[PDB]
Amino acid sequence: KRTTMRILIGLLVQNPELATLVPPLENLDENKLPGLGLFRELVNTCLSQPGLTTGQLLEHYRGTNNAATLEKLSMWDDIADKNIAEQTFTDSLNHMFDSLLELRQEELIARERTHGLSNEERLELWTLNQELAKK
Repeated sequence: KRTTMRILIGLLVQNPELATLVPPLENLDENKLPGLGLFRELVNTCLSQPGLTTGQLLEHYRGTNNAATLEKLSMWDDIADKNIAEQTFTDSLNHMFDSLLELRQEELIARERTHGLSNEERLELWTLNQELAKK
């Protein structure tokens, strides 16, 4: 499989302190990722509950319509770590960002061959291509 909103969420579930390691989502938003809202809510809620834990998370969502999804991520043996969790969080986050920058790149070039994006937007692409040339 791919990253998907599963690694970012399931890692945050198993490690709610990763909520302090996540950015303010400026280049992401809930618009560019149709489902990041679940991750963003979870982080936002973790930041709203200082001292929340892996197990206490389910108790904070006890009996919620979303608890079933959170149960799936909690019982998620597909990771089950805490050291690899942080590394995979950064790598996953990088993958999400990479993909959004890839999408943005294609959006920009799709607006060059017709609309004509600005000289700056056409240059932004060069810089972005250099960032993508070396992960």
